[PDB]
Amino acid sequence: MHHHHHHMSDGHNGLGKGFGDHIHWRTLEDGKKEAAASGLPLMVIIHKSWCGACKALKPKFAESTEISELSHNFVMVNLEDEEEPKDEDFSPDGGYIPRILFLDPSGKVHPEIINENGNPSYKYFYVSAEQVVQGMKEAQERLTGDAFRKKHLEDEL
Repeated sequence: MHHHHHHMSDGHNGLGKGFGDHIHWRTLEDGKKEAAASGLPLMVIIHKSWCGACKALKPKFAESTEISELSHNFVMVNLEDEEEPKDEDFSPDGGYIPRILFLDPSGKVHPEIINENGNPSYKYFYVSAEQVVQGMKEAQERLTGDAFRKKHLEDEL
């Protein structure tokens, strides 16, 4: 912030529209408004330069036809250089440019949830709907309702 204030532009905004359909790009608008009631976290998938998670998803993630309905589990967001944020929201526990990022219901990216099915030196990196779907069908049960943070924080008794 310098002096003026910004809120929204509403006009140009691209997203997951060449891989599956409506999944990791539903948008924070519908994802947040709904993430409040039902209470579901988001999966901000970001990809910059070349990007393989977008090309591989096209032929296979195109299978997300079922993932189009599975979204009832939660909602994600896909951004690119067009709206590249200025924080870990694009790359937390890594240096790539940009990869998949799971975050808390509200839009708070955190290196807490990655792609366990990914490579052993990338994690967040995605290259197949098969994995993003297991991480979808999984985190959707634990990541939602703070059911991922082990269990409790304290008690003493």
